[PDB]
Amino acid sequence: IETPITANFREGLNVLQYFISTHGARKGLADTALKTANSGYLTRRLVDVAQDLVVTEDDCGTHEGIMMTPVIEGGDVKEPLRDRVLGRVTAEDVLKPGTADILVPRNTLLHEQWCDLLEENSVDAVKVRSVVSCDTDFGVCAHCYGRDLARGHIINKGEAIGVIAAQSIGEPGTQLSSIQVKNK
Amino acid sequence: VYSYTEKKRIRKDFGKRPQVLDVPYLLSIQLDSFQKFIEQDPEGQYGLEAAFRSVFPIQSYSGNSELQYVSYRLGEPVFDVQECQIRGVTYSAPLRVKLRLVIYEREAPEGTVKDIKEQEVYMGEIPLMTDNGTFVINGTERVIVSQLHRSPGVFFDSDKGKTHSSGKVLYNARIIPYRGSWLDFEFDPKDNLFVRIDRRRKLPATIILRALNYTTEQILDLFFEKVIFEIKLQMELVPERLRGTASFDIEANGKVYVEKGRRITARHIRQLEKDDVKLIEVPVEYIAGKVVAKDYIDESTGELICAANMELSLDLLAKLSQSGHKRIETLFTNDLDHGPYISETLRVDPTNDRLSALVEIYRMMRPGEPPTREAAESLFENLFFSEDRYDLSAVGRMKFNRSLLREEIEGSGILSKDDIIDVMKKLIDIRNGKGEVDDIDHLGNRRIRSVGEMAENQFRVGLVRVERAVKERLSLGDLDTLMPQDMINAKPISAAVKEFFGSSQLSQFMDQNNPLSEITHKRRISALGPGGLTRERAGFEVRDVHPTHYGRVCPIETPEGPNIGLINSLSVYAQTNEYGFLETPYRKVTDGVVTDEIHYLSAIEEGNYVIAQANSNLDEEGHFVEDLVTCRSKGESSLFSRDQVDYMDVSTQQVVSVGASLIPFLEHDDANRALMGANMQRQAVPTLRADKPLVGTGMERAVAVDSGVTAVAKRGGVVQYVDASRIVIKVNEDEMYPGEAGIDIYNLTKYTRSNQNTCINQMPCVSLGEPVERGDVLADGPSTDLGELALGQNMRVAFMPWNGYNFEDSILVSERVVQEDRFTTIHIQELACVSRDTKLGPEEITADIPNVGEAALSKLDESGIVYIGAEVTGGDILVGKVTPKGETQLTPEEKLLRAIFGEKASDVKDSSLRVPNGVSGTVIDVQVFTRDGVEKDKRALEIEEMQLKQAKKDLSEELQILEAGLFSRIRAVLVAGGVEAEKLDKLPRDRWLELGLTDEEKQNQLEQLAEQYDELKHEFEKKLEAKRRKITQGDDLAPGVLKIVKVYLAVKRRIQPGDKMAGRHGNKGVISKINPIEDMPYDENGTPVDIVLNPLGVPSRMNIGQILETHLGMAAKGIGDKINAMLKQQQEVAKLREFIQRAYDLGADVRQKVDLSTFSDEEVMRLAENLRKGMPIATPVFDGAKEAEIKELLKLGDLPTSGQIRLYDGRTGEQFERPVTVGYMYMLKLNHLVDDKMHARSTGSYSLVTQQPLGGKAQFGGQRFGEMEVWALEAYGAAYTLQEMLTVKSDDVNGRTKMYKNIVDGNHQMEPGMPESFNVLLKEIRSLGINIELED
Amino acid sequence: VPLDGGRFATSDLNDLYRRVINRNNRLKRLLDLAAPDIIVRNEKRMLQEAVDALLDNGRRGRAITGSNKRPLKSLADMIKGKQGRFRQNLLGKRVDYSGRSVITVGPYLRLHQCGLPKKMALELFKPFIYGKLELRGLATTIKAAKKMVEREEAVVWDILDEVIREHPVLLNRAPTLHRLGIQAFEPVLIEGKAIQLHPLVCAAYNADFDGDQMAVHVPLTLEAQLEARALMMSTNNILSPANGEPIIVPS
Amino acid sequence: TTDPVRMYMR
Amino acid sequence: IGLMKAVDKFEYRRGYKFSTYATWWIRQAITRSIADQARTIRIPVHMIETINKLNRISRQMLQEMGREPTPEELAERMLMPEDKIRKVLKIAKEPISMETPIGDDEDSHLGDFIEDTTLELPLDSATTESLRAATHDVLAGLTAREAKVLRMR
Ligand SMILES: CCC[C@@H](C)[C@H]1CC[C@H]2[C@@H]3[C@H](O)C[C@@H]4C[C@H](O)CC[C@]4(C)[C@H]3C[C@H](O)[C@]12C
Ligand SMILES: CCC[C@@H](C)[C@H]1CC[C@H]2[C@@H]3[C@H](O)C[C@@H]4C[C@H](O)CC[C@]4(C)[C@H]3C[C@H](O)[C@]12C
Ligand SMILES: [Mg+2]
Ligand SMILES: [Zn+2]
Repeated sequence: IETPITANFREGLNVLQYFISTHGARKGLADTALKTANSGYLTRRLVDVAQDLVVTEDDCGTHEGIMMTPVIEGGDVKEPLRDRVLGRVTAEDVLKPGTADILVPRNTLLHEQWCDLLEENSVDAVKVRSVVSCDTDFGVCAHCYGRDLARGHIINKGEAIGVIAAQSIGEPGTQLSSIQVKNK
Repeated sequence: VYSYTEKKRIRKDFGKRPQVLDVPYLLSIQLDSFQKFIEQDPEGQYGLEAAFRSVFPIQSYSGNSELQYVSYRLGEPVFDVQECQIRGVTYSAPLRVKLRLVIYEREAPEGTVKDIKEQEVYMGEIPLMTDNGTFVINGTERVIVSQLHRSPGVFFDSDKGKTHSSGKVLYNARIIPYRGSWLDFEFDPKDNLFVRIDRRRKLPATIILRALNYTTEQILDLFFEKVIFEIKLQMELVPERLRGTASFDIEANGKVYVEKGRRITARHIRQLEKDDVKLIEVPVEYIAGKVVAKDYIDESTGELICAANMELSLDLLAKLSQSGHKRIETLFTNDLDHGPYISETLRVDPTNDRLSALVEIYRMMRPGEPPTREAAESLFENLFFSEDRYDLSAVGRMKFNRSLLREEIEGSGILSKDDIIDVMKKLIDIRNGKGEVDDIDHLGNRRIRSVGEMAENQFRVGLVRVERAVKERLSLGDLDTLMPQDMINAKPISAAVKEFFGSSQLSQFMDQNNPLSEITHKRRISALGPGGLTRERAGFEVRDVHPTHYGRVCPIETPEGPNIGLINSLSVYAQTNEYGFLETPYRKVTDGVVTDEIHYLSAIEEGNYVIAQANSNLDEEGHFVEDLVTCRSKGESSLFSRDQVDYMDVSTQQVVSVGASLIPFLEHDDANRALMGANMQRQAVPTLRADKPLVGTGMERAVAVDSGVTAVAKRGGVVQYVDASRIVIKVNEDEMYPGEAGIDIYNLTKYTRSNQNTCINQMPCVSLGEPVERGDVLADGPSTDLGELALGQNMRVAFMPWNGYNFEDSILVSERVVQEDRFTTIHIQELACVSRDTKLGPEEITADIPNVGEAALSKLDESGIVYIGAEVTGGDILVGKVTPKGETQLTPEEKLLRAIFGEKASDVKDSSLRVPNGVSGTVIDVQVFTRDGVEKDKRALEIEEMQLKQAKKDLSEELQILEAGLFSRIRAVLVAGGVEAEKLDKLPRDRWLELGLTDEEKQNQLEQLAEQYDELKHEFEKKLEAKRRKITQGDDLAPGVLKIVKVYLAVKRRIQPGDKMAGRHGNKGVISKINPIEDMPYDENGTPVDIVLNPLGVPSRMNIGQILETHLGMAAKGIGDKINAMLKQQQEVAKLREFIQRAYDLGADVRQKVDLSTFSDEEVMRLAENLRKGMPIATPVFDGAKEAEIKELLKLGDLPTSGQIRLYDGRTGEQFERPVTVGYMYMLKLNHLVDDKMHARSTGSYSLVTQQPLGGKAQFGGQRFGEMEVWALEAYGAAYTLQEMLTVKSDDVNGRTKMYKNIVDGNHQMEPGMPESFNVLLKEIRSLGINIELED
Repeated sequence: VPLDGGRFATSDLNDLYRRVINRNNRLKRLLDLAAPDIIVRNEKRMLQEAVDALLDNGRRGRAITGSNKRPLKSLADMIKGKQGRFRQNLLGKRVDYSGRSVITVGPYLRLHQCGLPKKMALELFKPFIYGKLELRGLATTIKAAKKMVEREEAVVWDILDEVIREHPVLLNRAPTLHRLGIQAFEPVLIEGKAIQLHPLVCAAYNADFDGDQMAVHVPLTLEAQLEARALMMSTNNILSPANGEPIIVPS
Repeated sequence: TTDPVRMYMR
Repeated sequence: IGLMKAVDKFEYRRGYKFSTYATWWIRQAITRSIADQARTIRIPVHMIETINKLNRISRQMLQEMGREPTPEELAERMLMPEDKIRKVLKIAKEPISMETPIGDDEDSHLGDFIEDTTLELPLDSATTESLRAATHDVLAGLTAREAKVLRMR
């Protein structure tokens, strides 16, 4: 509506702006109820697909992985390398930016000190072991997964990571020219 | 200008806008709706008259005999409302109608009358509505909420392009009757008209036309236009039809009229019409696409040259030319304006005649059966057009005619061929582009049906069954000596009516939390229910707030949850139109002056006016002040010149309901919080002593009085007698109705249970020898204080954190609040002990109970029933009953113990009524219901004796009043006929009989009066006998039960942590601590604070209305404090008068004006006494007090205009920095008490088939451990917790007793086993054909 | 089953079963009369309908209805759906040793403990109290212990304080969206009837103090107690499992 | 059709 | 089945149109079928006739006398000791289905509220075991011959 509500709540809304206020509030409450129901259904399906997955080994031994690098959407970078790579296990050696000598050997859990080293050497290319590329059959290995994120250490054999993944994805669900270089 | 009940406490008003319309009677919808039902209507169109005149007369098959309707009436209900509630029976009246069975003769042509028999037949009892809009059905009060349903008529709607990706829109037109079938037309993505009859398979639309005896030629003539050609090869042309793109430009007048290829333009048409062009020549091939209109045959051999609706080709042109045809008629069908939609429907139509169409309809409607001419014809003619099987009600006819743009507002209730044809034409127009579809959620398309209408519908439904039965009986026998009473049974009609009133979705237990909840329950509108949409199948379009709700439905008050927007409340001034549409009042504006005559406008009617807003400044003469006034036109709002407005709003409250008009400073609260505030305000519990709001809106008195809780005077008079239980008023001589004694009595309702187990109690608010006027309140119901609604208490509040004891929404409460019983409530509950008869022998209620060591039998009297007044606690025996049992088959060890100690067996159980654990009240009432063949032990006789005493007393008083009235009449109409001046009292009463005075016109009738006196005496002897027999009659208990004893317990609940409190601005919380009084913050005067609230709850919720209330509350209390001081130092009335008069005239030209110069010193001092706890103040909804006026009123006291003072810490005595906001806020105690919410269990009763714990506090059940909790325990590694919760704790039948024994043996180990639900699953899968087994 | 007042309550299956038998019997009867084949065929069709309605009702035509006007429940309907064996009774049972109440603040608590009402704890821990009473000689038999707890003697409260000492209880709020919606605490006996919840945990549960309620369960076995203490305690769950960030932030 | 009664009638 | 029963037992000699003879047997068969198959707790035919007669007389008395006949009045209008009338009125109507939607919340039904009364409370079983132990101990206190005499007794 082209004419806005110019009165705040310290003043009063007159009887004709309160009607529009009510339009909005009534829409909001119903959309909230919808959000809850839909998120519940998604979470149920997501735990059904992935319930049986468990850590059932300690090292598959594979070398393949996923190349983790900061994600940049056109302009600035909204997710640095630390947040993407923290806690994972390196698949290949991390060479120096000059390619001269290795920085972190291999299969080392990247905790805070290692990430500080990575930032100090200004490296933007780490390859890390992923679940989707795990050799272990009927389960996952503790090194491919990563670390716990709730106990701050490499995950324990036995943990049900599928239920945790489903719940982690599902519970936040209720809460939802020209170029210009800016540096020398 | 102030009523005697309003000169005790005048509430100061800050309203600035004038009042021209008084708030109507609030619950008038219910009363008027039901009054229209049971009411003798001469021109029967309302209620039972309509149903009778519509069903009767029942002409039997062959017309041998017939049954006629004469009249009806309602008898007197056997029990009044109170007796119905006590006894547990419905309050209803018997319906008795006069029927006249007429038997003809089967010999003469007609008009024979062999005989006529008139008889009166009873056909069901109809429940009666009390004088407050409720029904008493089985001892409880029911409310039947109105329903908002789609009006019958015709509605055109599209799917707005949401069924096919093509992007085009499909249009449809539905016809809804009041009862019948739904005839829906629709368009196909291929532009084919289709029709469905009851949401069934589609058919080409034209088929119905064929079923209506229409020929293809006639159909085309109805729908399409004509292009006529003559032969050479000349076409008649009208300039406008070639509106356009021409293959051949023109041949007119020879030379030229327009060039080929170029598109026809407006100037071309203008020149063509100017020249008056009629006929031209065009290429023969140009006529190779057009469609012929009618059939063309050859005269040589009578052969069909070309059929109607057949494509025209060159060869067919040649055949017609050689067949002597000159005139050729085709259909004009362009692409934009006139489309060829019926021609394609004819193409796809297989049927060719009426019979084929009827066969197709019959095959589609009821497949399987072979079609038949007779059956198909009957089915079609009976689908519509038939009175009994189809009705398009008067409202439906009105909307049908008004939608098809007809001037006739009345007509037949059945369809016709014209109606269907016109609806099809309208749909075709909508498709072409001339017209608009309807809005479904418009409040001009939705009407309201209330109790009377629904009840009439169900009564007619029953009457139809009775009609069928009567016809069937009259079919056979055909005997004489048959009265109109063996053919009618009350079971069907009474069954339908009882089903509606007792067990229906729209009839529900009344809300008796407080007066507001009752009022807002009665005036409620529900879209759900029979005949209305369900909840799951309702997307957020009917749930929205349409612009047509402005003044008819409340935008705020609506439940939040599954049905939000499906249940809403009637607005304050809205009333229902004659046809059932909501309408609202507007004050009419002439040329420039705002007149005083109000018109009620409807939703559709209101569209084409411009209505000025309520808060539009007016001159002293009625003229508008501003040149441009902000008013809302058809759909939107904007500025309009003062010279083009014709209506104005009648008030600023008319947009909100009664619930939301009680929230002060509603403009400053967010809409979400206002919604919550109204919803919670309906839930407050009445407290021990009522406390009027210090800050209100002026709607309190209307709500309190228009509800039935209070006792209001019927006629003026002087209070002759007052008491805790009755008020006797001595009417004025101006309202005497000379036949009357002249006094009226009001019997107050003392402590009684409500639907919610709360207390209902009326206490007088008048005093002996005090004047009253009609309309004044004589007694205060629950939650009213001197006639004003009072739902809570005004507490002294401070906004500050204070140590995390109000962390999220918790509330910190002083102990002086608890000491003073400010939020103490009374709850009354009834417990029943039923003694039945078993196959082993009847149960007996007795004081000799086995295995009771005589300690618990102290409260029980000699008959085994607790004493009245006894203070009981959990586990105490209320009624002592025992049940016989068998032999019990002792174990080999109990035998040894019995042999050692020689203890004997019982042979009777200990099934007795005992107080449920955790409840501690006093017994306030016991009542016993015995069967008609039982002994009536001593306690029942004692209860009967006291009842007889009370009844005799009451009847005696009523008889004496009647006798006094009759003797006063003897005196007044015998003031002549014998001089007796001093003898007025010399003779005894049985002799003011023969008084008199100087002969005059007031002589006449001693014989008549003496006869009437004896008649009264004998009548009241009969009345005494009737009430005695009604007291002493046995009850009709449910079969098998010998007797019942009901005990009423009155508990008094105090306030404690866990109880939920709230204000009016949607701000709620749970009490967290009861702080000692010396730990609360205090100010430099020493006064502590009652409650400490959190300031972090305001900013994020934007419900700052509460803050203003607090500020204003402080101001109000300040005034009271000042008065109190002047009233404690015994100041002379001059100073008190000066101050109170100064405080009643503040603000900027407010409307309210109170002149204390006209108050006698007694009046002023009584007012000052009522104002010493704070001066009440009114802040109407959208024109309230402004912040400047609050500051000014604070200054009138001695308070700081900031509203903030400096507070000290009770614990340390150090002052809090940065002063805090303290004031007075009105707090409510919601009906969510932690007493009713705490629950625990370790072991109890288990279900029957799947042996798991039952559910519910009442059943001592367990807590669901659902799927989500199982996932949570799987996310952890907790595999032993999960296993114990799945087997040993729930349904591992022999693994849970082992666990119990292990626990009591100090060994914490489980031997789980397998749950008993998996075994049920295996047996049920195996009881199908499958073979599921456990492999080893 | 017999209800109070000489009135029975029955399952729908009985009804359905009866149908079958009736029609079946009639068929066996009809074949003994050598009836015309039209009647026997009609009876066989009716028997097929009866058996089909028994096994799965409302799937081969119209659903048979009871004395009410709602369809009967068949063997197939007793297994499927949210109100069926699998969903409602094999995953989602109700539980003993459980209670619920309204939660308040209690800002004095430590992160690992909660406030539990005396009246609730005297009910959840009843067998443990019986064991203690009969083990310490205060009660001669289990019946005597039941009497003592019913009367609420003075020693009962001391035995209760001794039984609750180091015995976790699981608290749960109804929408368990993630695994931090169940947590184990050490009870602290309080007065009143409201549970007291440590403030720093409220974000994990998504709980405010304007009317919310919680359910409390007590683990019985030794393994369940050790799992509550080692896996589910609130002093072990201070990091979120969705991201490594703390979930014990002051609010 | 699906109704046994319909088939019997036929 | 009733038409088939008539046919075999019909005669043209009596010269009575067939429908007249058939209708009686057809109606008799249908009525006996209703008496047998209709109820889940089968009630004999004579008791069914008694109930139907009671209903007819109650209908007549409701239509004529006014409010409703009482068991005493019904017994008077009929001819029974008035204690038989009580039993006939007490004959239970059709059982309530255990799936009747009482719950009106979480789709709860009547069957969820009916407990199992044949179970033994765990405290009862614990007491039984405790009594067994106590009796064992007491008998062990006594000598052997008397112990076994009591045990076998
Ligand atoms: C009506 C809303 C659903 C539910 C509350 C209604 C629907 C039918 C009601 C039962 C029967 O009517 C009669 C039964 C026997 C006695 O008469 C009283 C008890 C009895 C079990 C009733 C309990 C309850 O009242 C029922 C289940
Ligand atoms: C929503 C809560 C309804 C509840 C107040 C009332 C309404 C009808 C009551 C049931 C019926 O009487 C039928 C049974 C009678 C037997 O004695 C065993 C209990 C039984 C299931 C009753 C339990 C409870 O009392 C019910 C559910
Ligand atoms: Mg909350
Ligand atoms: Zn791996």
